[PDB]
Amino acid sequence: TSKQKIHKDKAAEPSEHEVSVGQAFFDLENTNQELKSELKDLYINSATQIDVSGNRKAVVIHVPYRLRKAFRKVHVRLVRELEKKFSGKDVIFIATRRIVRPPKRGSAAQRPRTRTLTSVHDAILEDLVVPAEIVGKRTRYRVDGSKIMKVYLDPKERNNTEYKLETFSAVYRKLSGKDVVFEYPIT
Amino acid sequence: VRVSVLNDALKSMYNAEKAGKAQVELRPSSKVIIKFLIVMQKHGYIGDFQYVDDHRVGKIVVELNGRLNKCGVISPRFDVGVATIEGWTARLLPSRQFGYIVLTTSAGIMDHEEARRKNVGGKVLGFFY
Amino acid sequence: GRMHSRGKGISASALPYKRTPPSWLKISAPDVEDNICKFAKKGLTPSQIGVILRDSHGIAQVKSVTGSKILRILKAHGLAPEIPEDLYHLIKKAVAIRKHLERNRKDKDSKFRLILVESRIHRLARYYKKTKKLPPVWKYESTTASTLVA
Amino acid sequence: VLPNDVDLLNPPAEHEKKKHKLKRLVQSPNSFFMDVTTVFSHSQTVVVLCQPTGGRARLIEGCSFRRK
Amino acid sequence: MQNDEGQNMDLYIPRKCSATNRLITSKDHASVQLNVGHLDESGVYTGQFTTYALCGFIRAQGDADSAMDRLWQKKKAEVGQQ
Amino acid sequence: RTLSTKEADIQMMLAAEVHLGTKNCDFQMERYAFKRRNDGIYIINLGKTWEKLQMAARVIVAIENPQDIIVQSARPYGQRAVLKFAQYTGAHAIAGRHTPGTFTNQLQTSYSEPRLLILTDPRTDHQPIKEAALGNIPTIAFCDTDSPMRYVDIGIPANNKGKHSIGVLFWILARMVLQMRGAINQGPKWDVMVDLFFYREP
RNA sequence: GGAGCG
Ligand SMILES: [K+]
Ligand SMILES: [K+]
Ligand SMILES: [Mg+2]
Ligand SMILES: [Mg+2]
Ligand SMILES: [Mg+2]
Repeated sequence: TSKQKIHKDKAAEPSEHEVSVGQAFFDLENTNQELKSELKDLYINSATQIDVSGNRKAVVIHVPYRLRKAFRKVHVRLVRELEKKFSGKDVIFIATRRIVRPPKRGSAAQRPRTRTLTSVHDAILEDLVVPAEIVGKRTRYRVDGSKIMKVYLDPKERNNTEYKLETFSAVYRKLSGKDVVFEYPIT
Repeated sequence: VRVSVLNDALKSMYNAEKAGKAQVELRPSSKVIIKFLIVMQKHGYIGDFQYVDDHRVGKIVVELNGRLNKCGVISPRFDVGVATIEGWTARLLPSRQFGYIVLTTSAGIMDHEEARRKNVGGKVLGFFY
Repeated sequence: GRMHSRGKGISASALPYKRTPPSWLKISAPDVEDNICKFAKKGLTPSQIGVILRDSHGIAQVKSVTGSKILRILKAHGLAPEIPEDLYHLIKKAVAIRKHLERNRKDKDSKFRLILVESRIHRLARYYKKTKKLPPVWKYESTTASTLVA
Repeated sequence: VLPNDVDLLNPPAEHEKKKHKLKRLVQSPNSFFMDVTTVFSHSQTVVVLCQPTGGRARLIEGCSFRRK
Repeated sequence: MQNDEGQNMDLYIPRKCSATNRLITSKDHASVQLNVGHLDESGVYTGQFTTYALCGFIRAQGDADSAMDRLWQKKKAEVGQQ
Repeated sequence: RTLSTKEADIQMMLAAEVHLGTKNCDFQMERYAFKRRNDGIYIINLGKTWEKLQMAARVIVAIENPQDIIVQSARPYGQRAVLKFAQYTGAHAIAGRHTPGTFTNQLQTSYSEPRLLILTDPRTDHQPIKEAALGNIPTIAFCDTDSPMRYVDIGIPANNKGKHSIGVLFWILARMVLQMRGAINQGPKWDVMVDLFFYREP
C-alpha cells in the first residue's frame, strides 16, 4: 500500500529513492495522530535529491496540481516530520506543471498563459519559499553577461526559511537554470 | 500618449548622461529596451542595470559610466537590408571606426556589425556611440 | 489627460504588490461569489458591489479571494446586464441633460456638454460592438434612450 | 538630496513614505483595514462608527479601532 | 591614435574628469587638478597624495564639492588613509 | 575622561556656535545639514564639518610653497582671522576688497597666480571665486547653509557669519595644517590662543 | 583685464 502514495506519470516504476519517500510518507499517515486525517488523501508523483553544498542534500518532492492547495495547510508540520526521518536534508514541495512550447508562426492553436515558461518558473519560485511570501523581485544584469535575480521574502516567516536560503537557491537553479539569492527587507 | 517606450528610455539616459548622473530610472520597461541595453552593455557603454518588478510593467535603473556620447531611436523603423547598412552607418555614426546601429532582425536584436557577420537584415531600432 | 477637458489629474487607486488575500481574511471563494450573486440580484452593479465588499466585509480585491473579477463572476451566472455598466451611466447622463435642456433652450453650456457626452457614448458603444458585448445592430437613439435607462 | 547622493534602488524608508503612492519604486496604497467587523480606512460608506469624508473616514471617539 | 604599426599619432592624451569622465580641453580654464596629501600613523604628511581632476562643467554646476567628497570617501578606504 | 582630537574640536566649535546655520539651506548644502528646528534654523552636522576641515588641511599641506596659497575675507569679522591664519601657516592673506583682474590681468601690479584659494564666504567673495574660474585655481571656502556652491571645490559646512565662528574655524584649520607638517605636537591643544583670531572692534 | 557672435 506504500506504493499507493506515489502516482508517477505514465504509470512508471518508482525508483529506489521514491519508494523510500513514499514509504516514509506512509509511516507518518498512521504513526502521527495529528497528521492521520490530512495525509489520507495526499499523494505524490516524484521525488529527487539535489546536492546543495558541503555534502548536503535536498529532497524535492513534486505534488499533483490538484493537491497543491491541500499540502499547504499541512506544509509546515509535514516538513518537520519528514526532515527528521530524512536527517540532514530539506524537504521542498512543488506542484507539477506543464510548459507548453509557444505555437509556430501562423498557428491558430492557442496556449493558456499558465502554461508559459515564464508563468511556470514564477509559480515554482512561489512554491519553493513556502511559507515565506515574496514581497519583491530584482534582476541584475551584470556587465559580463550573466544575470542574477534577488527575491525579497516577508520577514514574518524568517525563522522557517532563514536556514533554507541555500537550498532554495540550489533547488531553483536545477529546476529553472537561473541564479537567485534571497533576502529579507529591513522592517 | 506614450508611443515609443524605447525613445523615452534612450532619451532619459541621454539627458542623464549629459547632466553627469551616475544612475537613471527607465519606466516603463520592455524586452526591447532590455535587449537594447544588453547590446550597449556588451560594448562597454553602460555599467550594470537592474530590473525592478512592480507587477505592472517593471522599471530599470541603469548605471552610467560616462562613456556614452549619445543614444537615440530611429523612428519610423525603416527596413534595412544587408546591402543598405553601409549607407545608414555613413549617416548616423561619427566615423567608420566606432558607434553601433541597433537592428531588430529575425535572428534577434543586434548591432550592425553582428548583422553583417550573420548576413541578416531587419529594421532600425536606434544607435549609440 | 482627460478626454474632454484640459485636466491632468492622476488620482487613482494603487494596487498592492501582494496579490494573495491577507491571513486575517477567512471567507472562502464560494462564500464571496454567493454574496456577489446576492447583490447583483438586488440591482447593484459591479462597481458598487466591490465597494460594499471592501467597506463592509474586508475584501480589498475580489480577484485575490476568488481568482476572477466581479463582472466575470456575474456573467458565469447569467447576471451581466445587457448594456455594460459604464455605457449605461453615460446614457443616463445624456438623458438627464436632454430633459434639462428641453426646458432651458438658452443654456448653451448644457448644449455643449450634451455633445461631449453623446460623443463619449458613441465611442464606447463602438468599442463594445467590436468586442461583441452589445447586439450587432444596437444603436443609441436620443428618442428612445430614456426607455433603456431608468 | 542631490541625484548622486541617493541610490534609486535602496531609497530611505522615510523618503518613500512621503512620496506619492504611485511614484514610489513600487506602487503601494496608503490605506488599510482595521477592527472595531473590519472597516476600510477610507470607507465611502456610513458604518455610526465611521463617517465618510474626502479622505480617511472620520471615526468615532467612543469605540477603539485596531489596525491590521 | 595608434597607426597600424603601433606608433602614437596624438599630440597628447587629455585628462578625464574624475567625476563625470569628460575630457578636459586645453582652453577649459575652469578645470582644476587637486592633490590630497597622505598621512602616516602619527598624522604627518608623507609626500604622497592622490590627484583629482575636475572639468569646468561640473564645477560650474556647483557639484564639485559633493563629487570630491564621494571620490575621497572611497579612495581613502583603499590606500589605508582615514 | 580624555577627549579625542575630534571630540575636543567639536566641543570648541559648539561654544562658538559654528553649528548654527541660516534659516535657508541651499540644495547643495542639504547633505551637510543635520536637522531643522521649529525655529526654522538649520543645524550643521559638526561631525562632517570636522571631516571637511581635515580634507582641506590635507590639500593645504600638499602645497610645496605656502606663498602660493591665498586666503582672503571680504567681511570685517574675518579680516582678523585670515591675517593670523597666514601668519602661522605661511600663506598670503588679502583682507578687505578684492581688486578685479588680480588673477587675470597679467600687467597690473597686484597680479598673482595662486595654486590654492581660501575664502570665508562664497556669497560675499563672489568676485575672487568668479575670477579664479579663469585660471585653473581650486578654491576652499567656508560655506553656510545658504551659500552658493558654484566653483567651490571643497566646501566646509560652518557658520561663516559670527565673529567667534570665523575665528575658531581658522584657528582649527591653522592647527591642522601645522600638525600635518610636524611643526607642532599632535592633539587638540595649541600654544596659540584662539582669541588672537577674533574680531577686535575699534 | 572684464562683458558681448558682433
Ligand atoms: K479621482
Ligand atoms: K579696453
Ligand atoms: Mg498625465
Ligand atoms: Mg482628443
Ligand atoms: Mg578688451
